[PDB]
Amino acid sequence: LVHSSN
Amino acid sequence: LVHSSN
Amino acid sequence: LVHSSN
Amino acid sequence: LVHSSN
Amino acid sequence: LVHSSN
Amino acid sequence: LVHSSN
Amino acid sequence: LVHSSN
Amino acid sequence: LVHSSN
Amino acid sequence: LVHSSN
Amino acid sequence: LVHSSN
Repeated sequence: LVHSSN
Repeated sequence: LVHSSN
Repeated sequence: LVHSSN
Repeated sequence: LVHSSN
Repeated sequence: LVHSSN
Repeated sequence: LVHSSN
Repeated sequence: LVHSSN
Repeated sequence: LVHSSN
Repeated sequence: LVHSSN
Repeated sequence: LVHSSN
């Protein structure tokens, strides 16, 4: 899992 | 689970 | 944003 | 499941 | 931001 | 699964 | 579990 | 951005 | 940013 | 697990 708003 | 309003 | 694999 | 209003 | 694998 | 609004 | 409003 | 192989 | 292999 | 808002 990876999350980033960039 | 991930939540973000960004 | 919401993510869930459930 | 994914939700986003973007 | 909230993350949980539960 | 991949999601991005970019 | 992680929570942050940043 | 979200990625998961689940 | 969040990463987890769980 | 890694989290960073940077």
